[PDB]
Amino acid sequence: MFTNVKSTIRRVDPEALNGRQLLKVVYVVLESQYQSALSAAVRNINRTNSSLAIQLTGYLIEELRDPENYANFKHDVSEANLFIASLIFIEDLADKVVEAVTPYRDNLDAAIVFPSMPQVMRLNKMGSFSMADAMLKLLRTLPTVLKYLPVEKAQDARNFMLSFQYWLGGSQENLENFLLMLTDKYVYPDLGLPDMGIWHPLSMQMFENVKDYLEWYNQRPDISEDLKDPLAPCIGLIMQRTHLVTGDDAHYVGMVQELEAMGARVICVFSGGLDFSKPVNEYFWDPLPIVDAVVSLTGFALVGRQDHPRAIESLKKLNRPYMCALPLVFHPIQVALQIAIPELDGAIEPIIALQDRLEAIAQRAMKWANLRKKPKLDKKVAITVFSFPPDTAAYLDVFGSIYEVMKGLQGNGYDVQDLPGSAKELMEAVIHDAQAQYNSPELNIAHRMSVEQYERLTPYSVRLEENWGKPPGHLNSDGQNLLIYGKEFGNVFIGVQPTFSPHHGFAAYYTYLNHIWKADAVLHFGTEFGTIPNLYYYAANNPSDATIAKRRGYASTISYLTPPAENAGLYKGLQELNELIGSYQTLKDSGRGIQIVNTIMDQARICNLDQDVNLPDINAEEMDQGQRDTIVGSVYRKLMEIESRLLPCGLHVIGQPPSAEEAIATLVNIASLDREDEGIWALPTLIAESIGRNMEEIYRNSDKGILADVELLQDITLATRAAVAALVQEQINADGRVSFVSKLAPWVKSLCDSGYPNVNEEKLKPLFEYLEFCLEQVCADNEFGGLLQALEGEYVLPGPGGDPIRNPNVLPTGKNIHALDPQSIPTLAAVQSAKVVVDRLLERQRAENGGNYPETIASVLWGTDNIKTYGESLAQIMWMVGAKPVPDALGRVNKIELVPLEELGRPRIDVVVNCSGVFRDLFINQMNLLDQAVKLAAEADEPLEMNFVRKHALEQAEEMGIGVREAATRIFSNASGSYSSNVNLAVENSSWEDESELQEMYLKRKSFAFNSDNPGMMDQNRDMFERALKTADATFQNLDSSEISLTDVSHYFDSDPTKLISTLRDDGKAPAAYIADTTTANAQVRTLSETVRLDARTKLLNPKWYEGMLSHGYEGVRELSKRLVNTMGWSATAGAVDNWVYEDANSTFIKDEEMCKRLMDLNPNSFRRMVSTLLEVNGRGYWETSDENLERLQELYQEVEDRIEGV
Repeated sequence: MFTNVKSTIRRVDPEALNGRQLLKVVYVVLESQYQSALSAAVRNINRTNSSLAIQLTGYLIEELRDPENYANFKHDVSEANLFIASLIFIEDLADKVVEAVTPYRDNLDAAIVFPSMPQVMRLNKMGSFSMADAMLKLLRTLPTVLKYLPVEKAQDARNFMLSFQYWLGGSQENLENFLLMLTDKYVYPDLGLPDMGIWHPLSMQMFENVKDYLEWYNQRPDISEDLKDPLAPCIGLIMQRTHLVTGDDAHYVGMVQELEAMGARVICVFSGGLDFSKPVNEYFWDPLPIVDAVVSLTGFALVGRQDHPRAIESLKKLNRPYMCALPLVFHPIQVALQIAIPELDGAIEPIIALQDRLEAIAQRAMKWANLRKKPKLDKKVAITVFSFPPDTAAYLDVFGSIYEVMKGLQGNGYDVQDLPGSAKELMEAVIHDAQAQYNSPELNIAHRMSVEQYERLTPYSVRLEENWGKPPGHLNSDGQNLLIYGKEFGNVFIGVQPTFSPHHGFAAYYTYLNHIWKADAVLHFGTEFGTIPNLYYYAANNPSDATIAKRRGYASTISYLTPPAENAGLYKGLQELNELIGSYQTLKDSGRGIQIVNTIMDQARICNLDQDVNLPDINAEEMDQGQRDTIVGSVYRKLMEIESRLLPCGLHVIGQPPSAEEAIATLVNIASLDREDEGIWALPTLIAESIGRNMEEIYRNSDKGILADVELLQDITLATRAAVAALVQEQINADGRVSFVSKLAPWVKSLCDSGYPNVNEEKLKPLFEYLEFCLEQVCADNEFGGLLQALEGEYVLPGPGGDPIRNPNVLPTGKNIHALDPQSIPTLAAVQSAKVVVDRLLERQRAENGGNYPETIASVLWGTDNIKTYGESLAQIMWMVGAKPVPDALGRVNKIELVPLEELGRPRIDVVVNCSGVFRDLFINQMNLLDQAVKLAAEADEPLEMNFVRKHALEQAEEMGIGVREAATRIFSNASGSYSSNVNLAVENSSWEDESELQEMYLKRKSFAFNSDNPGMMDQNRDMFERALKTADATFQNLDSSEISLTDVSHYFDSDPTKLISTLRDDGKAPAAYIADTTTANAQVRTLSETVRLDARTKLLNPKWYEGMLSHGYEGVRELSKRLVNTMGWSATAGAVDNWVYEDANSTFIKDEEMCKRLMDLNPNSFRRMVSTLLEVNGRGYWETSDENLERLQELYQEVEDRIEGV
């Protein structure tokens, strides 16, 4: 007592309760320090806390002998909210404690036992928490316990660790916090109770600089020397100050512990603000970065309106992998709005107990860090190839590109052994005799896997066995072993998975890369659905798919350019006709201009242009002046559409960018679009302005077939092509000496030479400045650069995916491409362009239906076109029901309203909206707006003949016995987690008897109804889907681009409900099928037939297109069969394919004995597919052709099966 202060007082009461909640606390403890510190904390809470009072009774441990005392202890525990004990090691009395407590443990809101004998510790109860030097062991253990628990139950264990950290401190205010925290969280929950810096769960003080943190970190006795080493892997985490201040941070703690148990040094930064660049710039450096990889757990933009330009400059300085995990990891609209934001920051995404998620994020961050740590000549780089031999519009020469990547790797000190002589030699090394000259094509076996090795290393082996049976099955099997296909080239491994629950072979391949070959990175090409980094080379023009990869395969999506587009051109009968027409303005001077129009109409009829122009059977002589001109103008504008269509006619090799010359066509169309955001006008607008001419009036007069305006347009086009060619030629022969040739000219010459010498040079000045910049970005070679950065463990510059021509900022390529803020669309320009398209679709549908508006239009929505047009197609569906999106103060589109009928000037058209799975994934927020818009239309107090949504909904509501709003259900997709109608799979696998099977699985798979009134529940609603489709007068889609057109991919046809609707309608009528194209300044709304023809004329049956593709050899043939297989698709879904398309395909590729043998010799597998397709479209009833043509194909299929399979 001389040396240690001891109270005579056991019990502390509040003087006056004053209607406060009374907390009852009972302690038994060894140390008088802790007795008098608790008593002090209670008297301080009692004297100041305006809502709570605390009653405290207790005993030092040895005072529990007197039965006087032990009675009162038992009594006090009866009535007690909270029981505390610490350092109870007297076995005698430990049991006396347990006897008194365990009876009322059910009764105690909580009981906290710090290091005592294990009988007493068992009493621990803190919400869901129990037992299910001495003081620091328990502390340092508790973080290791959190992963095994669900987040609620981690939080209770974190509360016990926070309550312990308080006790150890031992301060009067530490203990006030301990009592107030236990009261807030476990006793009376309904009751009140630095701007940035560094945090670690184990230091009770936060740090405000790096040295203070590292100082503390190295002085820790409970870690390895490995974590102290500056050579150690260091991983940055970012979090909101909120969760630290709150103590709701268990998942933050379990993360830090997981990174440490794997021997990562960890730097958690925080901020109460929304500029996480400040903490990043301060604490992830000192100058050099001190971090190998960042994992943001903010689930925000780095810099918040979000500011991406600053965040990008910040993350490029640090130059490390940026990973982000949404806190939600630890509804469906807020998830799709959230995940989108970090993607614009260049984030990779490493995404019941916490274990899975923590372990996943952890392991993936290590592998990204390990990309820095590991030396170049030890790094192992798997490259995986899909569907070789071939039985998206990637536009990728795969083996071409792999070769360039293997060379690039060897030019940069990776261990590439025995790099073959060419792209073909590389292919020869993976697919032995791919060409089937001598023997069967067969795949180089890179390793045989015994069932022993498979099942041991692949833990999920059994979960595949359900329907693929016992390993190794019949696929990628010799009979005993599974077969890993590829060829090792030292530290590079070029793999092949020809085929895809996935079978044992598919698992086995990824088991080899991960656990046996042990790759440090894998590189895929986007042409689908472990811990190693996952790199995709994805087309710059495919943000939507790229985005699905970022979210489904933990991916980083480096962009490559699609081949430099060429004008499709004319050929054979179409060139001949362009000549006849070119001679019509000369033979009008000769007063002869009658019999030529008869000849023009005849050649137009041979080209089958009679289906695209109304070509009445009337001799020219029996027609006036006006309508002879109009017949030519008509045929000539459709010839010019074919000639001027801008598409790629070949494949891309990664790292081999277009020359300045092959970039001119691309630049022509770049030059042909007004840009308000760049304050410049389209060269064609200026050329038309120079003649006092509105370029919109010309387009619409060209559409009408007014010959004068067709010639004017073609003239202005040729003018624009030359001007831009002059600029490109000037920059060539100024051999990169004058850095910007547009600011010194030969393009005012080649405008005057063209015959337009009044082109406002003020406006023209900056246009050609832009074009020259655009030219430089097209020609950039950053593609191999981006893969290097990723493999070094640097941060890849993010950029927008999209159409280069409509948005040149998609250039240059070599970037981790992103979609866009789903709340930034549609824009006022997209909305305005939407109305023009809709007005045009309705005009065309009335015209071919006695002037009656359609009552219902069935439309598809893709993510892809709405990314590239800032929500046009989406906005078209809004305009149909007479609704406008309402952007808020901050420019976010998160509301919608009806437009009054006055303003719409026609009735509200009803809608069936088939949203792709991908549209659902990116833009469920727009699905929400569309469903809100439709239901306002149905509820509207408008005459039914002015509002078809409400006409239909009222009728369907009565038949179905439901409310008008529930009956107005028109927004549909795949079930949550699903994609496509699977009509693409059936048609690729020729595995379907009749159209009713296709149509059946469509109705099963696509009838999941979005509901703005319950967004989480997307239930199947096939009754409503059928009743709505039943009412459809027309089907409608928007073309992505000329490169991703109707025949280039299988998705448009997979979503096509045209024949489905003719089946469901009691009157059996096929809907009119239309396809909008807004890729050029001249928005067309074509028939599906027109559009299929235009693809046939520009792609499959175009020499420029097929010879361009065949100039790349093996993979050339693959592109040909693709357009023919996708053409079959349209026969099955629409019947939109003219018989001549199939005839001409057979003519060009089969009846030409040269071309036929050429294709077969070049690629048997793809040629076999071309023959199957033509035999199939006949076999099914879509192609009528000679018995002779079918006999040839039937032999050719036998010839090529023999070559491929042996005999």
